[PDB]
Parts: sequence; C-alpha cells; structure tokens
Amino acid sequence: GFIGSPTNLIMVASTGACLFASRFGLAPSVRKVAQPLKLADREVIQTTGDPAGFTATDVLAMGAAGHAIGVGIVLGLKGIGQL
Amino acid sequence: LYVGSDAAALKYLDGTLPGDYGFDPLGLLDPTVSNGQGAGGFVNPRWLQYSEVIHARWAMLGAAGCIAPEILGKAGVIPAETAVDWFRTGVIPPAGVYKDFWADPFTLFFIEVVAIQFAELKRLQDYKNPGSQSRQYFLGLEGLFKGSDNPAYPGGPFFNFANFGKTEAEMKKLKLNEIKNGRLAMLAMFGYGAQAVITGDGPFDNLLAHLADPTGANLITNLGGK
Amino acid sequence: TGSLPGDFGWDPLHLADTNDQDRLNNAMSMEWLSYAEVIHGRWAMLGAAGALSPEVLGKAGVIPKETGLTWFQAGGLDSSSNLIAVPFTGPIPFQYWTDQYTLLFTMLVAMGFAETRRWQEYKEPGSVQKQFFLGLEKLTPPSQQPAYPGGGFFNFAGLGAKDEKQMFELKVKEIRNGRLAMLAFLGFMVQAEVTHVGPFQNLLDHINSP
Amino acid sequence: DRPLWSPGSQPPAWLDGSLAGDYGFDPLHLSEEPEMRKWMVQAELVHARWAMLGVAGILFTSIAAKNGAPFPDWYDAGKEAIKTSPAPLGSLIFTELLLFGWVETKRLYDLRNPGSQGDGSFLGITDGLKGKENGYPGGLFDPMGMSKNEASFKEAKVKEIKNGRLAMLAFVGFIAQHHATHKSPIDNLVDHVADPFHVTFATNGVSVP
Ligand code: CLA
Ligand SMILES: CC(/C=C/C=C(C)/C=C/[C@@]12O[C@]1(C)C[C@@H](O)CC2(C)C)=C\C=C\C=C(C)\C=C\C=C(C)\C=C\[C@@]12O[C@]1(C)C[C@@H](O)CC2(C)C
Ligand SMILES: CC1=C[C@@H](O)CC(C)(C)[C@@H]1/C=C/C(C)=C/C=C/C(C)=C/C=C/C=C(C)/C=C/C=C(C)/C=C\C1=C(C)C[C@@H](O)CC1(C)C
Ligand SMILES: CC1=C(/C=C/C(C)=C/C=C/C(C)=C/C=C/C=C(C)/C=C/C=C(C)/C=C/C2=C(C)CCCC2(C)C)C(C)(C)CCC1
Ligand SMILES: CC1=C(/C=C/C(C)=C\C=C/C(C)=C/C=C/C=C(C)/C=C/C=C(C)/C=C/C2=C(C)CCCC2(C)C)C(C)(C)CCC1
Repeated sequence: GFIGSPTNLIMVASTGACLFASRFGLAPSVRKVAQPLKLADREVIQTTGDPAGFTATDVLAMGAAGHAIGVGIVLGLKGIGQL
Repeated sequence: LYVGSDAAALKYLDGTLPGDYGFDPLGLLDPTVSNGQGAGGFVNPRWLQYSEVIHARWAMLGAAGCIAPEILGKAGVIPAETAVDWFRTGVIPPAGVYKDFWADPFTLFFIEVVAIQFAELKRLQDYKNPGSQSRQYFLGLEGLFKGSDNPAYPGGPFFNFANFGKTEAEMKKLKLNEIKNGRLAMLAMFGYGAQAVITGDGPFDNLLAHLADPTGANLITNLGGK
Repeated sequence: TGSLPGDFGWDPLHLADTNDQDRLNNAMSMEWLSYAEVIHGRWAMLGAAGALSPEVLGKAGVIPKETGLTWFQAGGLDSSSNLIAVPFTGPIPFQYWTDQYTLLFTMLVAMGFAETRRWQEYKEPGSVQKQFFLGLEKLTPPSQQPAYPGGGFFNFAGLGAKDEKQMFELKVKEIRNGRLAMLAFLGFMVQAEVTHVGPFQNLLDHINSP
Repeated sequence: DRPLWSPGSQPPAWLDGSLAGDYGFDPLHLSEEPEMRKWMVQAELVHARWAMLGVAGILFTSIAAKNGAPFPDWYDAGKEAIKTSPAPLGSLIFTELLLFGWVETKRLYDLRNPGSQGDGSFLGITDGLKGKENGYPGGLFDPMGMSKNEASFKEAKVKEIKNGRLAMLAFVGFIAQHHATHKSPIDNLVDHVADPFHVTFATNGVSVP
C-alpha cells in the first residue's frame, strides 16, 4: 500500500513476474493451451497493438493472479513474523 | 481507430452505428440473440441503441446539472445558499435537503412524475408504433411528434428545429459526437457518484483537491492509502 | 506517400489514415492534420522564441533585467487558483502599461477575428476577401493550400517565387524545425514545472555540470 | 451583394436581405417558417425598441445624477420610486398591465392578420393604427411622415434596428456593470476615460475573483 513499503515492493514484483510469465511462455494464457506444456491457440481477442497473444482478458487474469499471490505472500510472511 | 475492439465481435456488426468502436466482449448486439417475432426480450439491437442514446442524453444533462451549480456558486454567479452539492439538493434527504424551496420536494416529485410519465409514455408508444403520437389529438402539437424511422432520432419541427446536418456526413459526425459526449458523461456521472459516496463533496471540490495536491488528494489517499 | 512535408512514415500509433478523409468536419483528415501540425509548430516556434528572449536579453544587458524575468512568471503561469498552467491568471510582479486582463480581452477579440478568418478561408477559399473589411481584405490573398497562403503580408521578403523543389525543401526544413520546437517546448515546460526556475538557469546548470 | 455576419458565409434561404439588418446571422435556423419569421421580426423589433427606451431613460437619469439632479442610480430606483409615489405597489403594476394588455393584444392580432385594426373598431379610426409593414405600423403612430418615401424608410428601418441592437447590448452591459462595480453607468464611463490603462473590467469589477 505505502509507496516504498516491503509489501508494496514484493507484490509489485509478483504482479510484474506474472505479467512477464504470461508474455513469454511460462504461465498459461489465452493463446496457451494443454495440460503438460503450452501450445499455440487462436487469437480469440484482438490484442489492440500488443505483439503476440496478449489481450485485455490476459492482463486482467494475470493482474488478478498477481494480486492474489501478493496478498497471500504478504499475509504468510506476516504470520511467520517476516516482511 | 477502434478502441479496444474485441475479435469475433465484428462478425455481426458493421459500421452503421454512430460510435461503433467494435467493443463487445460479452456480446449483446448479435442478431442471433433474441431472434424471432413479436416483443421478445429486452436484449435486442434496437432497444439497446435506444437505451444507450437515452442514457447518454440523461447522463449529459445530469453532468451539466452537477457541474453548473457548484461552478457558478464558486464565483458570484449563483448565491451561496443555492450553491449546494448535487446530492444535497433533496435527492437524498440523508445526504441533504434544501428546505428553502418554492414547494415541498414530494410535490415537485409528483409534478415531475406526471410530466415525465406523459413524456416517456408518449415516447414508448411512438417506439412501439412509429408516428402514432402524430395521429391522436394531444394539444395541437401533434405535427411536432411526427418522428422518424429511427426512434433514437425523431427530429421534426421541435426536437430538431435547427435542422442541423442537411448532408449525411454531418448527420454521421453529429451522431458520433453525441454518442461520444454521452459516453463521456456516463463515465463522468459514474465518477461523480463514486466521489459523492467516498469524499462526500462536490465533484469540483474533488477536482480542486486533486489540482492542489495530486498525491495528497487522489483515489489512493481517498480510502486511507499512501 | 511523399507529397506532404515530413512523410517519413513514422506513424506507430496509426492516429492518421482514417477512412473519412473529408476535409470539412471530422477533425481527422490528413490535410486538416497537416494544417494543425504546421500551425502548432509555428506557435511552438514563437513560444520558444518568447521563452528564450527575455532571460538572455537581460543577461546580455540589452533590455533591463527588471523586466527580463522568466517566461512563466511573466506569462501569468503561476499557482493562482491552483491551476498550475493557466495564462493571464497568476499575478505578475512587474507592472505593465495596462492590466493583464486588458490584453486578455484583446487576445479574445483579435485572435477570434483572425481564427475565424482562417476558418472561413479553410471552409471556402476566395470568399473571405469579398466582404468589406476596412480595406484589409486585400492584405491576405486567397490560396489553394490553407497552410501556405502567401501574398504580400505573409511573404514580405518574396522568397517564394523560386521553383517548387526549393519551396518543398524550405517547407520540410520548416516542419522539421517545428518538430524540434515541439520537443524543445515540451522540455521547456516540464523543466520549468519540475524546477520552478527559468530554462536559462537550468541550461547553465547543465552546461556547468553535464 | 450585402455585408454578412461572416466574410464568405452563405446567407440562409429564408433570409433574402429584404428585412432591416439582414446580415444573415441565423445559425440556429430560426424563423424558417414564414409565420415564425413574422414572429421573430416582431419580437426583435419590440425587444429592441423597449431596450432603447429603457437605455435612454437610464442614461438620462445617470447623466442628470452626475450633473447634480437628485436622481438615484438605475439599480433599485423602483424602491425609492414606490417610497415616493402616492400609488402603492401592486396597484400600479396592475394598472400598467391593464394598459399594456390592450395595445399588445392589438399588436398581436395585427401581426396575425394585417389590417385587422383598420376597420374602425377602436374609436372609428381606420387610416390610423394600420400596419404599413409587418413589424412597422403606420397612421396614428407616425404624426409626421418621413416614411412616405421608400428609400429613407428603408434607411430608417436599418438605422432603427442597428441602434436598437446596440442599445440592448448596452442594456446587458448596464446589468453587467452594476452587478460588477455597483456604480452609475455615467460614473463608470468617467472612470474609464479618467484612467483607461488601470480602470478596466477586471481591476475594479467582480469579473475576476
Ligand atoms: C432576444 C432578442 C433577439 C431576437 C428576438 C432576435 C431575432 C432575430 N434576429 Mg437578432 N440579434 C440579437 C438578438 C435578437 N435577435 C442580438 C443580441 C444581436 C447581436 C449579437 C443580433 C444580431 C442579428 C443580426 C446581425 C441579424 C439578426 C437576425 C435576426 C432574425 C433571425 C432569427 C434569430 O436570430 O433567431 C431568433 C433569436 C432568438 C430567439 C433570440 C434567442 C436569445 C437567447 C434565448 C438568449 C440566450 C443568452 C444570450 C447568449 C444572451 C446572453 C448575453 C450575451 C449578450 C453575451 C430574427 C428576426 C438576422 C435577420 O434576418 O435580421 C432580421 C440578422 O441578419 N440579429
Ligand atoms: C441581450 C438581449 C438578447 C440577446 C440575444 C442573443 C444574443 C441571441 C442570439 C442568437 O439569436 C441569434 C441572434 C442568432 C442565432 O444563430 C444564435 C443565437 C444565440 C440564438 C436582449 C436584451 C433586451 C433588453 C431590453 C428589452 C431592455 C429593456 C429595458 C427596460 C424596459 C428598462 C427599464 C427600467 O426598469 C429598469 C430595468 C431599471 C430602472 O432603473 C430604469 C427603467 C427604465 C425603469
Ligand atoms: C536545448 C534546451 C536546453 C534546456 O536547458 C531547456 C530547453 C528549453 C529544453 C532548450 C530547448 C530549446 C529549443 C528546443 C529551442 C527551439 C527553438 C526553435 C525551434 C526556434 C525556431 C525559430 C524559427 C525561426 C527563427 C524562423 C524564422 C522564419 C522566417 C523569418 C521565415 C520567413 C518570414 C516570415 C514567416 C515572416 C516575414 O515577416 C518575413 C519572412 C522572411 C518572409
Ligand atoms: C435543464 C434544466 C432543468 C430541467 C428541466 C426539465 C427536466 C424539464 C422537463 C419538463 C417536462 C418533462 C415537461 C412536460 C410538460 C408536459 C405537459 C405540459 C403536458 C401537457 C398535457 C396536456 C395538457 C394534455 C391534455 C390532454 C389532451 C391533449 C386531450 C384530452 C386529454 C388530456 C388532458 C390528456 C431545470 C429546470 C430542473 C433546472 C435548469 C436546467
Ligand atoms: C509494458 C507495456 C505497457 C504497460 C502496461 C502496464 C504497466 C499494465 C499494468 C496492468 C496492471 C498493473 C493490471 C493489474 C490488474 C490487477 C487486478 C485485476 C488485481 C486484483 C483484482 C481484484 C478484484 C482483487 C481481489 C482480491 C481481494 C480483494 C481479496 C482476495 C484476494 C484478491 C487479490 C483476489 C504500456 C501500455 C505502457 C506500453 C506497452 C506495453
């Protein structure tokens, strides 16, 4: 919440890591399918200038995932007495 | 440019609508939705466009009526006692009610509901039956209620007495600008309601607070964050 | 295309090339975009000149330094009613020959007259000069291109009677320097906003400490 | 052929230049219907005429007050007038309404039907109270006839509409000055001519907070 707080830093890092994972393979996305690996799919939604398969629902889903991972990490570290 | 046009939504809509930026993620303008005969459901393109333009006009009037009293009361145009916030006029008596009025707020509500019921019921009957309000004698202003093929744009000697847009290009530009300003005012009234709930002040007061201190008065600082 | 000046193809945002290329209305035709760009560039030329003149002329001692102050303080660009950047609102320390709002009203009247003349020439060329204008209608001759009217008033030196290749070279040089003026005025105003000092002061700071 | 509101503008099809002050300044496309054209012409003429009557009265009272006559400012002069007049409030408003109803209904029904008042209905008067034009009456209203010749009549129509337009601009200027400076208009003009470079619309007025 506070600018410069450790929770802000690590949750911004988590959201950016989720976005970077969605941009380049890694995390499954709209254009990524199949259970074991990730395979190319239909474009589904126009990306509106974004290269590769990166649409609005992609950034919405992975921002939600990043916020969830960040709040889980924050509360887990607060439970164990860490940052 | 198409503002965030979702793919596979252009398959059923071409460019005929004023705005028509191709933004339809969930999908409601599809003719396959509510296909048949008769009244049907409420999700049909004609009613969708009609409700969109009516929401646009009402939101534009609301944004004007939310800005004008506070702005003119900040200066000497409107006196301070009549320069109340838009939600403190009496629309929400918990928020505030202006007691110094020429009539009781419920009397004004009854007069308003009678007048707007006449207006919107004539509008609805013309929407169901085009040009029907010009046949039955109302007051002698039946020729003013001729209407048009599109219920969203009736025209006539009163609704468009300036007869702007003689050419089709000017009609298209005017319709696009009307729907654009209406969508902008819809988002505006959304923000006005949000600020009225959170800040408890007029939208111009919030604008002045953001102007004076950007980081010290914003959405983050509104709800307690830093 | 290469007919328009500065047709380098640098359009990554694709804000140009709309389907409705009507010059009248829609505010998005390529001729209207070029006209707006060139007049914004000429106003940026004038703004850079007027934001560099008083400081360096007071430094050189040609004008007295009491009136050779920075541009935003001498332009009324102050806090005022917490508006940051609104001209003719902030109080100016130096008293002038008249009130600020006096030439703000002359601003409104005179620039409205000039802009309405330009808009009427854009809408219908060759018709503005027909009406009586106290003998000033012949001062501005009509032209096919609204961005480059020409004539005695707009071309006093007469350096436009040469061949079209040199004229196009002058045009592309003018708009390239206009884009340079765009960047220069953007840097001017953001440095004046984040430093609250004149551009000459931080320019000297950058020269002394690169 | 004629000067317009903008150089190069196209005059409206319903404005052929046959009216007084026909500069074609009709951007809201009003008076397109011929009956609406008569209505707008009569409304502009009546509003302009009352504007210049009121402006002449206000200016005369202001210059007399500056000269030394015991006359108040044009603002709130009605309060001291009703304090000094033997007639109480409400009564004289109703009497002037009774007097104004009559002539204005005659004007309205002459506007709807020209020559309707020349039938001798009002005291047997037939030549008088007859509209020579739509918004321009004749007969009893004009004691001596400089309107008999047509060229000077058209010139006087143009001069009347332009002086009336200037006077209603002067009336909105009057209300703006007395809501901004709260001084007499003659005093405002004296203040402007005394120090034009300092006594402006913003230094002394409330126009700028
Ligand atoms: C209320 C007074 C009034 C009335 C009834 C008319 C009516 C007419 N005039 Mg006129 N005119 C007026 C004021 C008025 N005008 C003013 C103030 C000016 C100077 C700016 C002019 C300048 C003018 C020219 C140059 C010409 C006309 C012409 C016309 C005709 C065309 C129809 C028209 O203008 O729309 C009807 C007009 C109205 C319904 C008036 C609407 C007034 C609104 C409701 C007031 C809103 C506030 C307003 C902006 C004032 C605020 C303060 C302001 C001073 C800053 C018609 C007979 C043309 C013509 O054919 O001549 C006969 C023509 O050539 N007029
Ligand atoms: C400003 C005004 C009218 C303005 C109209 C405008 C701009 C219209 C513009 C347009 O239509 C055009 C042209 C063309 C369209 O394309 C565009 C629009 C915009 C639609 C009228 C004033 C009209 C003003 C009038 C009639 C003034 C009357 C004054 C009287 C009666 C005075 C009486 C006094 O009582 C007082 C007040 C106080 C006492 O102290 C003294 C006495 C003398 C007792
Ligand atoms: C670097 C820096 C640094 C930091 O510190 C700060 C800052 C601020 C950022 C800075 C920047 C700056 C800039 C950018 C600038 C620019 C400028 C310009 C462009 C100018 C022009 C300028 C321009 C110019 C002169 C031009 C000119 C032209 C001409 C004359 C031509 C022609 C003509 C005319 C029309 C007029 C007439 O009568 C005559 C003639 C002859 C016919
Ligand atoms: C903007 C604004 C506003 C608003 C407004 C509005 C919103 C309005 C509306 C209005 C309306 C909405 C109106 C209405 C009206 C109506 C009427 C007036 C009607 C009438 C009717 C009748 C008279 C009828 C009759 C009949 C017939 C015809 C036959 C027989 C039977 C019967 C009886 C039915 C205000 C002022 C607030 C403020 C300022 C600004
Ligand atoms: C690179 C790039 C860029 C940028 C971008 C960005 C920077 C973005 C961002 C974005 C973002 C940054 C987003 C986010 C989102 C988020 C979200 C969507 C989240 C969440 C939500 C929610 C609703 C939540 C919930 C919750 C709660 C409350 C509790 C439980 C847990 C959870 C967390 C789940 C640009 C355009 C300039 C250019 C091009 C490229």
